Amino acid sequence: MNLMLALLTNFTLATLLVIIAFWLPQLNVYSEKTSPSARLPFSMKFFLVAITFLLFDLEIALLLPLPWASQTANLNTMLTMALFLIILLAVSLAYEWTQKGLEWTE
Amino acid sequence: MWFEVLPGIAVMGVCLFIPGMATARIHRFSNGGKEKRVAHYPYQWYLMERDRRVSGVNRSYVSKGLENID
Amino acid sequence: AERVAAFLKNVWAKEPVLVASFAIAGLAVILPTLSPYTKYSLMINRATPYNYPVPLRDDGNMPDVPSHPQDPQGPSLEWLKRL
Amino acid sequence: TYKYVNLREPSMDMKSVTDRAAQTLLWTELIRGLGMTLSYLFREPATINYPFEKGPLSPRFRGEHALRRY
Amino acid sequence: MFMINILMLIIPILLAVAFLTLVERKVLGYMQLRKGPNVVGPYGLLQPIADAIKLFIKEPLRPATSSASMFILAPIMALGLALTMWIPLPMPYPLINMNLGVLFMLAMSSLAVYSILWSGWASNSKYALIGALRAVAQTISYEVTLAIILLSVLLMSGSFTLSTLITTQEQMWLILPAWPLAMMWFISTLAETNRAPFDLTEGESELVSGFNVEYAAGPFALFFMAEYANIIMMNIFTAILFLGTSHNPHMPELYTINFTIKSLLLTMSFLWIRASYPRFRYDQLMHLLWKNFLPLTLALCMWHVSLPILTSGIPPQT
Amino acid sequence: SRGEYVVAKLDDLINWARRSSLWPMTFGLACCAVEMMHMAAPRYDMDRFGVVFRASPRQSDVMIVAGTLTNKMAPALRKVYDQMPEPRYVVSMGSCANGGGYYHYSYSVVRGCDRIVPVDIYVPGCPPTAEALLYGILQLQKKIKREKRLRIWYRR
Amino acid sequence: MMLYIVFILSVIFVMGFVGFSSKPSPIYGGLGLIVSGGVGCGIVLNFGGSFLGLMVFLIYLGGMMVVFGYTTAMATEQYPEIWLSNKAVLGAFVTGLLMEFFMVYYVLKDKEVEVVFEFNGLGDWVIYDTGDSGFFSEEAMGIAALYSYGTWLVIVTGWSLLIGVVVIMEITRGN
Ligand SMILES: CCCCCCCCCCCCCCCCCC(=O)OC[C@H](COP(=O)(O)OCCN)OC(=O)CCCCCCCCCCCCCCCCC
Ligand SMILES: CCCCCCCCCCCCCCCCCC(=O)OC[C@H](COP(=O)(O)OCCN)OC(=O)CCCCCCCCCCCCCCCCC
Ligand SMILES: CCCCCCCCCCCCO[C@@H]1O[C@H](CO)[C@@H](O[C@H]2O[C@H](CO)[C@@H](O)[C@H](O)[C@H]2O)[C@H](O)[C@H]1O
Ligand code: SF4
Repeated sequence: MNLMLALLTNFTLATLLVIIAFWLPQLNVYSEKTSPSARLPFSMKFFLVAITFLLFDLEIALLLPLPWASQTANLNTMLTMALFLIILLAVSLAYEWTQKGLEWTE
Repeated sequence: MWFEVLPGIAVMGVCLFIPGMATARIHRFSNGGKEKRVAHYPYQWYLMERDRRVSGVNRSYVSKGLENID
Repeated sequence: AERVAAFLKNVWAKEPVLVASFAIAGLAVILPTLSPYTKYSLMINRATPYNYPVPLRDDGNMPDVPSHPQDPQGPSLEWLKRL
Repeated sequence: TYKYVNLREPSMDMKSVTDRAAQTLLWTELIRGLGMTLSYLFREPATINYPFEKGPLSPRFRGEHALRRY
Repeated sequence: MFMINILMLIIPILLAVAFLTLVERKVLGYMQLRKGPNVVGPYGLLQPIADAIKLFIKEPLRPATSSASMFILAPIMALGLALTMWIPLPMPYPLINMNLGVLFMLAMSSLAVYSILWSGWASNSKYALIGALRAVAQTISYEVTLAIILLSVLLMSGSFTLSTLITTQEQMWLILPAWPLAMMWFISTLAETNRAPFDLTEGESELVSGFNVEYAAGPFALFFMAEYANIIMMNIFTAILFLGTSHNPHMPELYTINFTIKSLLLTMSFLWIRASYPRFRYDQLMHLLWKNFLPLTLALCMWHVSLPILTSGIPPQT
Repeated sequence: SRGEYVVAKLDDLINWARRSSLWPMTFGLACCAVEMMHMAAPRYDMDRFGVVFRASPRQSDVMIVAGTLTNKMAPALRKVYDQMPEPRYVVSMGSCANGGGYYHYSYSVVRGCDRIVPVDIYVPGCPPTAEALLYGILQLQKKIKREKRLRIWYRR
Repeated sequence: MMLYIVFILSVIFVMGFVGFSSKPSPIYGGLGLIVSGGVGCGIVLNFGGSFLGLMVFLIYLGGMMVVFGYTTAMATEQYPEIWLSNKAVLGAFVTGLLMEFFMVYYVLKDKEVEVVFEFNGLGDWVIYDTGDSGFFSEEAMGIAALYSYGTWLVIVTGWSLLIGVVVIMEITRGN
């Protein structure tokens, strides 16, 4: 219950601050002003950094249980598979690195 | 001089100190002068529920000792 | 050799971050197989009692199973106290 | 007469290569820059308390015009 | 009683943010051989109040937003998440004692990138959106090292419970066994919060950095408060993670005093760094993450998985 | 507990906040911008008055016109002024911005920035000293202190 | 009413789904999915899946959905049509909430409805387990076992992620 109350309170206050931040200036009654999809074009590089983040982020999901995994009796198996995951994460980086997937020059 | 920066830092320090001090004091106020019980695992929660029954007042932080033995 | 030592010199001059990264990773993969205290990690994990130790029905011929927890028989944690 | 501002070839022995590796990994030259800004923090600032204090001028200063008399 | 506890956390947070703005200007001032605010209130102690009133009665900016709902959602999300990051922090006792508190903080911070994305979408400007996307790419890139570094330290702590980090450092600060991870952690927090030398949203290389360019934005104050609340929170998290304070159950206030000092000093170091260095180029800070921190962080993760096993120092699970 | 009293004290509060937190947008056009930079420099430290050095035009409350305004530049200056959120003030710094100065008779120069935007303070000099500009900024603060927006509203 | 927290959350879960399934502009479609994901995590938490719930926030919301919104901005939408300002989008949205409302009506009133499967409306709490007093989280123990029991799973999952990096670089090179 407490966590729900905390989240409700935090986002309730944030909401009130936002609306009063938008209403309080209307007290001034400032004068009227009367004076002012598709590609972006998007670079492929900015798409590829986002995708690389995602795939690296998925591999991090598999590594999060490591603190618990170290409590097992089969430590040799656990350590072998833990290093296997991190190494494949390094191999993903090495492949990206050596095919110029990490460059910003056009 | 550089020590005229301290008054603003002192205000920051007091503001950051309050949440930690408040939580500790409110916890002891609400749990009979003791630390709020930590129940991260079912076994700990199971004992806390048992204490709430054993207390006779429906509060897990009311402890019954050998006075209840007979 | 000396060709090998020269190559290690060029990377240590140009890519010290990667040299450190491969050195640290290499130790991570090698030292566990060489360490004598690795065996204790397995023993300690097996000495942690998460579950109740269900008693055995005493048929009458289990000499090495203690009848009471403080009897001499059964696995000891003397090695752990000293470690 | 002229001097070169940037024409030094770094030495390539262990002692020197490892000194540069330490700088790269341990950020030593970056830490040095922090030392300089920390030293300034403890210096008296140069700010005068205008308008109670005024920047120095000289008799030649050219300001607002005026017509004079005998 | 709990409702009092929440307000005794939220309100002081907003006051610390207010007066951090004064501390930043005075610390930056003295490192620049000047004073900073010392006229509005004694030693400038009223300057945060004058700025706050001034900003809230200022006229709202033009042009109009492209999406009203996203325009309003972004500041709510930024500030709502910023305050939420504080609820599991043990100081020494948390408001909410979570068994997975460290994971909660990772998860909530990964959601902070949405306010950047939504405010770029609601800016009604093609160039402002491109600026938001560069900021997002920076944020998520450095989230990778924060997660992996955090995982490496927890292999010495043994759980995801924030208050277990206190027990882990009862004898010694984790910065000694893990100073290489602390170095990269501290820089990642700078880059994560878009702080100098990683403050490219406030830099000179953005398509919208031109002074005469305009796009829908604001309110400025609410976004600013959210950002500075995260600066303090990250430095509080950094202290707990690497500079653990001893906790005496009978004198919790001593923990809080010592813990507050360490957080303040770390926060002041953010100001120290902003005064000392030039700004990274966008491609150079990407290179710093992907080609320096990440290879070394993966290697140190391998090391910290192996080290407890080979030394027989695996921490407890509970 | 009259409405005149409350309106009077509320005016003082908002006036205090606005003058105590003046964020300038410096339009550094020519030489006068150098003296403006010496007003931010350590000796005078404009930031100590609450006047932040470099503020974006989106959050600025005052535009300082520091230099010659040419015809080719006049449209861009008016555009920045129109985009400033209110309340907004203009300080004209130096002879060129005040009335054309040395270049008053040029075919390419606007003869005073007050042909383009309304000006609140005129700072004379070529250039005004950093202290002269600071004097002018403090003069603007007192002009803001004298404002009576809420008193006038109450008597409408 | 707090005793039906799971059911109430699952109603919001469906409403969010009707949100993005009526397919408004992709910008608001992502918003419906983000809310559904957050509610989805909430349902999993109330069954004792704390780690699983937080994975949704960290990986599904903080990872996958961030990338969706990133891609939407660059390649798809820059400004959206007003939500529910289109005939088909609004008609689909109204249709979904009517179906949800009637399912909720009959399940609560008759305490049971039947569509393909038989559903009981007593309350999701009635099926819970009545014995819990271990000194650990069973969910965490099962996930931790990935590295001891699940060697084969790690290999194929690890290989697929590596191949994903390779494949996506191939696809996007353009030559
Ligand atoms: C017994 C064996 C046990 C096994 C473990 C052994 C490990 C020890 C040996 C490894 C040492 C690891 C050091 C960890 C730091 C990471 C090093 C690093 O990546 O820095 C290099 C990086 C790039 O450097 P650059 O020269 O630009 O280019 C090189 C690439 N071509 O450049 C940088 O990152 C510079 C930093 C950029 C940011 C500058 C602004 C911040 C500077 C001020 C920070 C002050 C210190 C902060 C400390 C905080 C601590 C809480
Ligand atoms: C807001 C301000 C708050 C402060 C209040 C006042 C207290 C001040 C305390 C701050 C201390 C730092 C300030 C002094 C730094 C300046 C000293 C210096 O300049 O040393 C430079 C030295 C030489 O560098 P260099 O010339 O390049 O030589 C290279 C080959 N010899 O370079 C070096 O030798 C560097 C050696 C250290 C390298 C360490 C690398 C980083 C490791 C991170 C560990 C962080 C541990 C401390 C974190 C805090 C926890 C206690
Ligand atoms: C109860 C608390 C209520 C909230 C109160 C919030 C008060 C905010 C006071 C801010 C004080 C000024 O602080 C200063 O502001 C300017 C923004 O103009 C920042 O300036 C920075 O961002 C802007 C863009 O946003 C850049 O144009 C500028 O180059 C950069 O330096 C400074 O980094 C900051 O140090
Ligand atoms: S007024 Fe004088 S100093 Fe200023 S821009 Fe004109 S010529 Fe230069």
